[PDB]
Amino acid sequence: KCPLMVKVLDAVRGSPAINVAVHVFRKAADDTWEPFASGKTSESGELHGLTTEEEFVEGIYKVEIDTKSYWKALGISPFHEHAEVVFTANDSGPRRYTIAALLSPYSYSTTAVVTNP
Amino acid sequence: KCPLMVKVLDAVRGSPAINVAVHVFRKAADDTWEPFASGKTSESGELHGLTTEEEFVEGIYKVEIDTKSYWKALGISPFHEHAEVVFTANDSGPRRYTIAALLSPYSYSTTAVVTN
Amino acid sequence: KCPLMVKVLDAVRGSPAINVAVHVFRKAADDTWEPFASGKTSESGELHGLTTEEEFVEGIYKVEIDTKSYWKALGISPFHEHAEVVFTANDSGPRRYTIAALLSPYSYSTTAVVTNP
Amino acid sequence: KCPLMVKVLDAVRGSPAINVAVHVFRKAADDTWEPFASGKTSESGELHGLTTEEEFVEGIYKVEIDTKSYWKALGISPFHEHAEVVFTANDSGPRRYTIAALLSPYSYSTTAVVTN
Ligand SMILES: COc1cc(/C=C/C(=O)/C=C(O)/C=C/c2ccc(O)c(OC)c2)ccc1O
Ligand SMILES: COc1cc(/C=C/C(=O)O)ccc1O
Ligand SMILES: COc1cc(/C=C\C(=O)O)ccc1O
Ligand SMILES: COc1cc(/C=C\C(=O)O)ccc1O
Ligand code: NA
Ligand code: NA
Repeated sequence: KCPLMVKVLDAVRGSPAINVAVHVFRKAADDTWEPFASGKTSESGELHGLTTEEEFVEGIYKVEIDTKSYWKALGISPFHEHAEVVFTANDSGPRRYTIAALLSPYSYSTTAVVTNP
Repeated sequence: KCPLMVKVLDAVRGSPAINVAVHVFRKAADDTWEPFASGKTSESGELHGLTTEEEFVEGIYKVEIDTKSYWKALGISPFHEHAEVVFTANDSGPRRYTIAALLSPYSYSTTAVVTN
Repeated sequence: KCPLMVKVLDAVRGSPAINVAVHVFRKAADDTWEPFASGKTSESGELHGLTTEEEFVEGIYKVEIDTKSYWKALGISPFHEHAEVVFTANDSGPRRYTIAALLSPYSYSTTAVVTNP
Repeated sequence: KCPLMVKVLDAVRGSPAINVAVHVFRKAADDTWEPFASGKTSESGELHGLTTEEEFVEGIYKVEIDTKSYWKALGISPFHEHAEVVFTANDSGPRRYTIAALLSPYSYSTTAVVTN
């Protein structure tokens, strides 16, 4: 909940994007993506509880949002396979990260809100 | 064609937004919006030929894009009455402005590309 | 708080946009913009308490965010005079509206989240 | 130049994002990313000539834009390592794709324009 949150919105319906799968990976020493955490957005479009302050160490993380399944379920054939962000976390000490994504069938926009606990 | 261009994209269909009405206004000394230029986007989502260098002086301009009519034509319920973009232009003299807009039914994004 | 909320984020700093002025207008019978409510975003980038369920009737509303003052205070000369959205509210009965804006010096993006109470 | 174009804009400076590195990969049968094409954006923020119709077959493609290096060159601390854009292309045969990206230090937006 605390250190990594994901929020997903639907720009076609003006709503949270509900029950969207989110997969988080962390780059290992051998430069491969290791599975780190995953979950589904709630009825508010939010995903909390992915990790903890102890587990969320320095690293390069990928957050991969399964936008394709979301659109397909609504009868839309979308462009992207997913929406993903890749970022270095906690380089200058622990921070809280909110990754927000705004979804359309042929477009997405993502931002990060980073705060110091 | 040169000093002020508008380009509109459709984020739902992954295409230019074609036949979108665009009106441009300039702020008058009494803070009312005076009609300045208008047009409809082409098949490429672009609208050129709005003004000339001589006519486009420093001032506050409003570009109003009729997004509601566009979505209604597609049978999609939209949130906004329109998308407008208000900016100060040609202080520091003439400049070249492209106002781009990316449209979704319940969201839009606009950016300005100001080049040479 | 309930029926109309505004949230503003800074895409340059990855932060809420704090202490941003927001002015709300409602179109009168004579097609003029009448002042409806105003406020400032908090340290979380949020503005609650603008109106109430009784006051927020059907109408065409404008939300005008003073982005120019925000950027100027940070030493940036931005493009826009403001970021504004214009929308019809409560056409099909009362709804809750969240207007979110994401700000950059030469760009902004706005979305609406509309829910049924 | 024809089937796959990339265009990158800078939302902070209101300009094309120039000299941005772009790498394109195609997903291999073993789910690894195989190098496909690359280049740097021009003075107009555009990158043409990546592939040809014959080479650009249906598959899953990744366009990876090195946004971090771009912001570092400007002395601005960025959030993302890069901006990547993953999509399935030429099922239903060849198509024309423009991948556009709008960059800020802590945000980006991408849209696809798929025309005739
Ligand atoms: C219109 O522009 C966009 C808006 C959004 C919405 C993002 C969103 O809801 C963000 C959030 O809900 C996160 C907000 C936030 C604000 C201040 C804080 O100090 C904080 O950490 C404690 C968190 C997402 C994508 C967009 O393109
Ligand atoms: C990808 O996000 C965006 C793209 C554009 C398109 C600009 C152009 O085609 O020149 C405009 C606004 C956006 O938010
Ligand atoms: C939605 O706005 C329009 C779009 C088009 C182009 C293609 C189409 O028919 O969708 C033509 C006229 C329109 O008014
Ligand atoms: C930030 O990336 C670049 C931008 C430019 C163009 C103009 C400038 O100097 O800012 C040139 C080389 C770069 O690597
Ligand atoms: Na460090
Ligand atoms: Na009604």
